[PDB]
Amino acid sequence: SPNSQYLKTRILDIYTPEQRAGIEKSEDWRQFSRRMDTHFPKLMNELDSVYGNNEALLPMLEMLLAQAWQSYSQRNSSLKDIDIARENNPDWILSNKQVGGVCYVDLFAGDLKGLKDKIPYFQELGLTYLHLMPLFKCPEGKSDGGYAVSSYRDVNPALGTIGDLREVIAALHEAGISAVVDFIFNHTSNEHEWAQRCAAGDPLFDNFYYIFPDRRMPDQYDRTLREIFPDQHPGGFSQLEDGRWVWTTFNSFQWDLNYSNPWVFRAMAGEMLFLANLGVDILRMDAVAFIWKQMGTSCENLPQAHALIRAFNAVMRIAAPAVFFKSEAIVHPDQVVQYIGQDECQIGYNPLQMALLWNTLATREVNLLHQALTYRHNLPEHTAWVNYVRSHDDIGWTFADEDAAYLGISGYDHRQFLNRFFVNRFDGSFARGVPFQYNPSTGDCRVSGTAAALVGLAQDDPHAVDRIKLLYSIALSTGGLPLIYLGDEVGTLNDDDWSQDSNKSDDSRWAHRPRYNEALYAQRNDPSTAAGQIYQDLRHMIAVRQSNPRFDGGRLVTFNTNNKHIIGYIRNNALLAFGNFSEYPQTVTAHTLQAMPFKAHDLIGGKTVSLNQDLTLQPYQVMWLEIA
Ligand SMILES: OC[C@H]1O[C@@](CO)(O[C@H]2O[C@H](CO)[C@@H](O)[C@H](O)[C@H]2O)[C@@H](O)[C@@H]1O
Ligand SMILES: OC[C@H]1O[C@@](CO)(O[C@H]2O[C@H](CO)[C@@H](O)[C@H](O)[C@H]2O)[C@@H](O)[C@@H]1O
Ligand SMILES: OC[C@H]1O[C@@](CO)(O[C@H]2O[C@H](CO)[C@@H](O)[C@H](O)[C@H]2O)[C@@H](O)[C@@H]1O
Repeated sequence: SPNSQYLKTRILDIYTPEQRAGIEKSEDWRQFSRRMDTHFPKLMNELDSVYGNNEALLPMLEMLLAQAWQSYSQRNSSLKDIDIARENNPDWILSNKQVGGVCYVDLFAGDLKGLKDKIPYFQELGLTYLHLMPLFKCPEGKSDGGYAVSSYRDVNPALGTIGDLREVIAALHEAGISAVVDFIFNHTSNEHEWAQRCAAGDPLFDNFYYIFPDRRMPDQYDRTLREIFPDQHPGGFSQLEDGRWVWTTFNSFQWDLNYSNPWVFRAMAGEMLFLANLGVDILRMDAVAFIWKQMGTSCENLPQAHALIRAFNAVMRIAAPAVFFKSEAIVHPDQVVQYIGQDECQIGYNPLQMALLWNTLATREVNLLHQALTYRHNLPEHTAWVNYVRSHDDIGWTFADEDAAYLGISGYDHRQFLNRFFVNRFDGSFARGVPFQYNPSTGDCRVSGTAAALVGLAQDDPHAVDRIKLLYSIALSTGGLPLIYLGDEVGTLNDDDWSQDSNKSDDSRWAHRPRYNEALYAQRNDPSTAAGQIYQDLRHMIAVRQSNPRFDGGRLVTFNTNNKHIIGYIRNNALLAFGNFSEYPQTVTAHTLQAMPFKAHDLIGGKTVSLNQDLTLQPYQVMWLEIA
């Protein structure tokens, strides 16, 4: 494989002698040159591990690096300042100062200009991170909520222009808020130019997707493929009008890009540089698990998939150091954590903690949650979890069957219970969720519904508000960057009428994608309403998290409460958090607390608590005790 020095001399060959001389003395080239030397070896290594002796590898690499230079050269000075800032502070993602939020621009604020006007609200809430859902052009009608991309550069006209987006990103930065957007790199819509030209036989786009002449290959692959949306189609393939079959892991209108073609990597890398120069701070790496296929395997989490992601990482270290990756891997816990690494995805969703929060509310038993917090919470240095309560997607019970078996719990039977409970098919359940993708051949099923609908707020369960506070308290204090599903902070319920829209009727996830509720947000400062109670409670926890150093970092140690209903953990050996998942008063004995100071201040309720005697927590009460 070639080296950094050689490649750089060739990149400069596009200039005349006088220009070349000038470029080599510029600060921009100096920085680019240093980063090339430091990070190129990784880029070469990862790419080689995937493409090997592929003839197109070197040519593709030189083209990409040429684009890399032009991209960095054009990169705005403000962004270049951030590049340096994050190079010197890789742990900014681990600061307790960070609190994120996510919303659809259209549902939450109408359009981009409307969103820009909501920025004062985000500052009021205390956000420092904002993820905006798919913003670019997609098919009219059904596009999997924007996840079927028809253009990575043309903004969805209904939202505004690429110009409004630039202003939004600049405004966010002015307010001290990082811009987070999706990098849907595993597939494009079937209306994307690449897909159209590839299917039409354009040699320029040959091998950009996985297309087969018949069911021979598809049938063989399907033997080991997991179905994501079985409601839509079986296996992972869809048939074209001409009879051929195309790999479609998700919806039939979403075609998986073929990364076994180095030109696909180059193409997507170019798109990443485009987003990078808009000022994006974090790219949500959508469906990272599926970017590599291999007959005989599940085609998920394969070695090449990780290598490719690490190659993309190297590209940013070279041409846009400020850009970090947020891994979206909703799979087995042993697989989830493998995507998280300083040289891969610096942060990633923590589906395990999330799913177990809901699990514990249902069972009133923290065994699984405790297990996860004890054995699967801490991460490598310079990386962090993105802890959440809900997202734009359904809830999947992604806990490990192996872990559950250690506790005498049958994973399969347990999920059957959880699914019945959360769709209100279990005596006494307070949840009002909706089924999503019940798979007759596997028994699997997920849950749709807002946090408020799942805790019983729709029917005004008196514990509803407290349940919400409990869930968010854990995501905000366990260690990592907490992500708030905007709307949850005022108790927004389901979009009861989603099933009336023919474009949404077959996707229950829209039940938990309601628009901005004017009535609820208008009540946020009224302590007599559910909206105000939830809002003030979450705002308080956010304020405490950001101002109290005890929450800094992502490391934690669990504390055995000796009460199956109470979760316990310690942050920085100075903050003892307790969470009662029972609707009844629960006690932590004086005996269990012997090692703690006799008195401790509770950051939640603001009172001094005695720890040299039995400590009784009210239903769903949460305590953040400063023990140091
Ligand atoms: O500058 C190094 C050296 O490269 C040569 C080829 O050996 O020319 C290349 O670089 C020039 C300046 O960037 C380009 O104008 C030229 O087209 C390119 O081939 C030498 O001529 C030059 O001394
Ligand atoms: O067949 C799977 C996978 O292999 C690739 C790798 O380039 O194509 C190879 O196999 C094809 C069918 O046998 C050949 O026509 C092709 O020349 C060969 O490189 C991928 O294109 C394909 O997805
Ligand atoms: O149940 C309401 C509504 O949800 C949809 C769309 O997601 O299907 C879900 O519910 C069905 C019945 O429980 C499941 O069989 C299906 O797998 C699940 O996605 C609509 O089809 C249904 O009308």
